[PDB]
Amino acid sequence: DSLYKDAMQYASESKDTELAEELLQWFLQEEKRECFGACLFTCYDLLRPDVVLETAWRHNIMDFAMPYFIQVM
Amino acid sequence: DSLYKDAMQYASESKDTELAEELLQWFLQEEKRECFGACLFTCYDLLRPDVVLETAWRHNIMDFAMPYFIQVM
Amino acid sequence: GTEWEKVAQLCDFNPKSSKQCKDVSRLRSVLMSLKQTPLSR
Repeated sequence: DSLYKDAMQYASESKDTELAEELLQWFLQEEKRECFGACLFTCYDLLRPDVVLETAWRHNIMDFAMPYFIQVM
Repeated sequence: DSLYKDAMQYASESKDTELAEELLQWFLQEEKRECFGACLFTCYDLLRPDVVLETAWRHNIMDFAMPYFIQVM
Repeated sequence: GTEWEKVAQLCDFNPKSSKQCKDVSRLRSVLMSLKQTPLSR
């Protein structure tokens, strides 16, 4: 039920790995790219941009998500 | 004759520089960009990504070659 | 999608290539090949 940017807060405060990546992949299996960049920026300290770029660009979606990679740069 | 990913093996095992770059440029002068990423991954330790990506994208036909740069990152 | 299958059939960077020198760049290439493997459909 808490799909309006609430479970992202739990994943961020969890401070664990391999948790936010599942939410990112679910945001791509179903058309929910409107919150992909938000989930990236919130859980930046727990994600790996190298695989995030691949998953977001080549895997199952042609998404840009440029400000995230700008912050990475 | 060995254009089906065989001379690439010789160029990779040669362990020399300025050898696979000629094959990469030949894969761009002629429409053979399908094996460009394979040649990049086989000769990963012998190529320079900074000029490889430029030659593959701006200098010649708009090939993506993104997984190579992703592994570089 | 068939182009990726053709690239795999031509130059599949199988982990069997570990018989060569254990270079860090070759390990990174093997990891990238393992990450690209699920893309075959």
